[PDB]
Amino acid sequence: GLPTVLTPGSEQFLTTDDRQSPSAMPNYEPTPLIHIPGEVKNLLEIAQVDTLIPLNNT
Amino acid sequence: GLPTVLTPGSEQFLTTDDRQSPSAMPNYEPTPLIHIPGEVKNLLEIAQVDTLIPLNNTTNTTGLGMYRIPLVQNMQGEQVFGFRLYLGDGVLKTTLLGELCQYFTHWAGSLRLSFMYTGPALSSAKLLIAYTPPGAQGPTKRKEAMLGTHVVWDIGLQSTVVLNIPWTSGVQYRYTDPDTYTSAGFVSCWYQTSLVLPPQTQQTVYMLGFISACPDFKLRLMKDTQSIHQE
Amino acid sequence: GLPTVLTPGSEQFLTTDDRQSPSAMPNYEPTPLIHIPGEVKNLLEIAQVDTLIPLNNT
Amino acid sequence: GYSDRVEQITLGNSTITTQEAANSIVAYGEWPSFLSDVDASDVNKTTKPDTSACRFYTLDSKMWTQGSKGWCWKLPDALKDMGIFGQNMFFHSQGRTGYTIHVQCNATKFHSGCLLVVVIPEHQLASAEGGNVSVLYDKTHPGEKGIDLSEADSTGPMKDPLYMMDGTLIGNSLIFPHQFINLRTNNTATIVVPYINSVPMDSMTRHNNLSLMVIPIVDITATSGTTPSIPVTITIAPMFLELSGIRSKAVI
Amino acid sequence: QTLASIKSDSKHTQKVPSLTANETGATLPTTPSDSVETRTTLMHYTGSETTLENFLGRAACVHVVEIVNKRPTDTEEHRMQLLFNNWKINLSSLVQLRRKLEMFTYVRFDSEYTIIATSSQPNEAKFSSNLTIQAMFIPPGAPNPKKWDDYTWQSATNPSVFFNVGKSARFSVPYLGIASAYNCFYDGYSHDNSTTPYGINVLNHMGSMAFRVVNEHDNHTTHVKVRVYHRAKHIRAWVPRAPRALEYLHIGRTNYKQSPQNPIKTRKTISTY
Amino acid sequence: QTLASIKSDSKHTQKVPSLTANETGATLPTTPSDSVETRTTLMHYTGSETTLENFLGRAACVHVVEIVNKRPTDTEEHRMQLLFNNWKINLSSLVQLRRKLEMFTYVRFDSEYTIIATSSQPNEAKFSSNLTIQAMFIPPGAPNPKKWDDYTWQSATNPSVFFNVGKSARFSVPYLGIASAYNCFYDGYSHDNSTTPYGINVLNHMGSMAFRVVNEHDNHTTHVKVRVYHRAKHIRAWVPRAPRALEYLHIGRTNYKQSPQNPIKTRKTISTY
Amino acid sequence: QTLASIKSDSKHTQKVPSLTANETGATLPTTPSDSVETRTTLMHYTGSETTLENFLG
Amino acid sequence: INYYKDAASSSSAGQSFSMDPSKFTEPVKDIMLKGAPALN
Amino acid sequence: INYYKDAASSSSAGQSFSMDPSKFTEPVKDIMLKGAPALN
Amino acid sequence: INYYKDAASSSSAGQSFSMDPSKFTEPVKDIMLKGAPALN
Repeated sequence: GLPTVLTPGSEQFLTTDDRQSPSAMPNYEPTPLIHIPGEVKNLLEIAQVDTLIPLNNT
Repeated sequence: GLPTVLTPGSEQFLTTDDRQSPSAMPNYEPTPLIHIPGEVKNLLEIAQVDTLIPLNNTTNTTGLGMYRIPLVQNMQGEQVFGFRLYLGDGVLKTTLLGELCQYFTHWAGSLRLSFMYTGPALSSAKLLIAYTPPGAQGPTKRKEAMLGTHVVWDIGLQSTVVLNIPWTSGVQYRYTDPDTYTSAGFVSCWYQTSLVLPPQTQQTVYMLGFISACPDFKLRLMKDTQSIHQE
Repeated sequence: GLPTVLTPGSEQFLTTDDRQSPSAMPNYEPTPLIHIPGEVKNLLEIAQVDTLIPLNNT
Repeated sequence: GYSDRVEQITLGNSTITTQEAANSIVAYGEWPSFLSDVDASDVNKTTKPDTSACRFYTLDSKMWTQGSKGWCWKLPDALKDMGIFGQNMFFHSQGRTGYTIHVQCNATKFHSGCLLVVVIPEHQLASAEGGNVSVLYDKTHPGEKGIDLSEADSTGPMKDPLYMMDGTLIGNSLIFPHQFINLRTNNTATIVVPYINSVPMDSMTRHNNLSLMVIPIVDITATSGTTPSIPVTITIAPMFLELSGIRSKAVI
Repeated sequence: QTLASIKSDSKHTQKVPSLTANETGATLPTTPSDSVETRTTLMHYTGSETTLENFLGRAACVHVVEIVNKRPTDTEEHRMQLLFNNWKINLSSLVQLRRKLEMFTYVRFDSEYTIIATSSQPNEAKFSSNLTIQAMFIPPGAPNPKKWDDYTWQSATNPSVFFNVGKSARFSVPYLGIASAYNCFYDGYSHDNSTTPYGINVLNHMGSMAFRVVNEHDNHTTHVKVRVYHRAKHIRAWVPRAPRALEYLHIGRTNYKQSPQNPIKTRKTISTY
Repeated sequence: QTLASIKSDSKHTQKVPSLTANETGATLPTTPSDSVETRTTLMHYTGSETTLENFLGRAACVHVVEIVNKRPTDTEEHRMQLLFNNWKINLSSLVQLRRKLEMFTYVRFDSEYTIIATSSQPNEAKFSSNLTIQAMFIPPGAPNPKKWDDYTWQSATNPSVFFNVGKSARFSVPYLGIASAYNCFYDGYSHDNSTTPYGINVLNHMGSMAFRVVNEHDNHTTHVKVRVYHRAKHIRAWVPRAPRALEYLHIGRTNYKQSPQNPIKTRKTISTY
Repeated sequence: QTLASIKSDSKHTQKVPSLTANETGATLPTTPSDSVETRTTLMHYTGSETTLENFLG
Repeated sequence: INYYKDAASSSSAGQSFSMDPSKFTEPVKDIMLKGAPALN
Repeated sequence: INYYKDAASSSSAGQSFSMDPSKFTEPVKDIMLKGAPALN
Repeated sequence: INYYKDAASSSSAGQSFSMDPSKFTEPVKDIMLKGAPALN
């Protein structure tokens, strides 16, 4: 039994964290991905598309 | 003492997890394994074995009657049978394939049906076996049935016909459980010609229906069946 | 602090387990072992020695 | 040339000849064979009666008529009175064997109907009484008589063939080694079964290994005339009989 | 990857894969390409989900017992009053698991157990108590405790587990034989006698597991339920068999109701879709 | 690193990047260097924060259920009385998440769930209790428990999770399809029928998750709320779309109020700063 | 692995492993092959369970 | 990666196998789907 | 670094990609910002 | 694999030994199961 020390934050839930976790569905094989047009990688790709300004919001 | 951090899920019990654990019986030596016939590696190996379809599950049908599909005399263009194709339900609910599939949420891949004619060697008939893909109802007439996937079966020397039902789907997987969206369509059988028995012979003859998975059959996600209960 | 996950069985006491544990007596030096006749390694060594059967247990 | 439907089986000093047969089945894809030196746990040199036991024995034929529910035989029990094989079962502590099973049922081209022949390993039977009632030795060991599913017995096993005496639907029994006798074509079924157990060798008397069931899935019928009656004959032989532990003949 | 289907065009031939004889007992493999024209396409599938290992490798509740923290009563055995509660091991108790196992005639695996205890206090208890629960494995032939505090609980040789309520224990148990595989069914008797019990109960000698609340009596009764879960590992099975259709009645028996409900639902006609 | 801007001096030319035609549907890229003189300068930025993965990769509350520890009442189903509470899975319930997902037409990801339970005792309870909570995943077609202690809870094949109040559970769920991506919208029906339901509810067959207090009835009622959080992993999405402006009414529908409030705030004049 | 038993056929000899004298205090090892005919077979066993270490451990 | 010595303590590895349905679908002696008559 | 075998159990790695806004900003067939008239 | 320095802190390894029953079954001076008479 390796000696260990717990630190502050043990058992906290942090919504922005990223950790590995057990799968609830062992050996599951996901549906193959087919080519779908319009793939997005970054929101900034979208941000560069012109949209209308409701300027005359009087 | 190595600093560590616990994460959410610590000390949870997950029934689908896989971890190592201490043995309760240190240095135990298990009985040697001897060769035993019939080893199984995958359920899909079993799914490919034909079993009978209780197709004639009509009201007041009893015993083995459910596994006998009647064919009779001078019927022409008439329907022999038909059913909506469900995997975890309908007439296939209690088949081997069915019961295996009741343990899975999703299913894809082709199915096989086959029929064994058990009538007199001197008899003959031609049957149309047809499959109607989703997006239509019925068929109610042979003229409709013939527009789907079908085979004409020459009930001659060989007693058995096999119909491979193709994966006619725009969806990669269907649900095992009844579902309108992913329904699999219908299966039907019609008298292509008619049942012909020797002169002066009048009787019902039967055929047996079978079902098995095709080699391309797939099952995707395990779940509990609805076919058992307990008090 | 290395992220860790506890599993079922944490802090259980299992009488058949085998783990390392801290010594209560650091740097202790045990009495030297001298040759003692009759060393036993396996119970099966003993099992092979004849003993009397109380057969006439009437 | 040769046709699959015509076959000769020679075993010991007995033969079977068929002209209308389906290709025989070797259960689970494996032939019967002798216990190897890495399977055995029994230090006693085994006995291999060979020909003296490994020959075909025929069980008293039963009649197949309309309304028949089918029949069941247990192995090795069915052969307990069969000459040497029979005697060897009682003089040995344990034994091991596969079988060749032939179900014969003759008919004309004016007959129809279909038998399902299934060999079920470890077919633990349900009692006719249900509840927590066990089945008595006497009713699981009928020998040659077999179990007639058509005959009522309040102390026997469940008889309704829809479930193969175990709460499991017959439709799915085809998972087991099986063959049909469709009077339309073949008039006989042949199944070869290797020894199947969790134990290398076992008692030949306190336990059955195989349960042979023959069920009229489609009732026998003729194109004309009165209810037909066709005998069903079953012929069974030990394949590789290996015996051990000679002792005073068991008495039961 | 492998193909699910291989492109195939219209045929006019002498070879007819669509005709056979099921009388042979064969279920010769056929493909859609044998009945219809087809496009070439990939499986995109391994069958991992359907492996025997994954099927029987999910934990399932096996058994639930109840033990209490209570002042012993002079007039009752410590089993009559649930101070101690010895479960005879049998995976057939909670039938969902039973069916999954009964699908095979012979099954071999190592077991993994998880034991979870939960307390309750239906009485006027003034406080909760995280009771320590002991589980003890009692192999066949081993002493069976008579008292909640009997000498047997020393567990000198018996495997034992200690855990608290709210916590769980987990441990592995290697295949216990004695045969090369566990029997799901047994078409036989313990011996050659007319009155001998019939069926798998003859072979089921896995011993029993005794549960105890370790803590001494508090000032109120506490009820603890212990749930035992089982997961198989390194699973091998032989001779598959058809799954049971009818409701189970009793452990180790294949018995069913004298007038069972037909598993098959009916419809007005064979022609009804 | 890369430049945000490249030094550019006054121009007098025939090339005019400042004039175009939006009628083409193009949004041809232009830079400050096209309108004004500029200094050369670095981005000092990767866009990591704006990746789809980071955007949809933060956990969000999906659903909250309530279950209680209470003595069953003969007159009510164990769903009427909250001994058991089966959530139909749908990320659309708590609309902040919904919008983030609706921004794409098709979305594919693995899920990570975190389940947190908290108890309360509004009654005269004499003590707290760290109840064990069970969650069970019930795929479409799987048995739906009728009783808090039904056989279905054996979880023979259903994934299940056990954790205590005050603790949390976490697990991953792989992309469940059945298609190659989840649909956020569905402009269609389950089938060709005038009365068939319209919209994504047609495709949302992710099953349900059942919650239960495992513990037997105590001497008082305990209320447990279970909060389910979801985080997407390995996220891919296709066909971005404009975010919803109006308040949502119901799950799976794009419906809005018959007389909605205009999302756009107004001002006295177009000339008001 | 090692053998539990070695194939042995009927004997007719002068050597008699079946006769001894326990008066000597010896418990000379004998095998089934000394009393009966036997089949060759493996132990499939190490004795790990019976080690002193596991017994008192 | 293994922390215990008993085999029983190991994880449920982890080795897939090819399928062999012929044991259950084609136990029949000397046949093949050649498109040839099953019984001749 | 990975403790589980299912892909789903892995962390949300972790590979950035270059941007490709042309799918949404320049779907227009055969054009370029040459400073040339958009319609001629 | 060892986390402590005292030998006592080590796990109960782990080294099997061959059997030597002769200490208890054949302490008798100069004999052997030759099938020869035990006393002559």
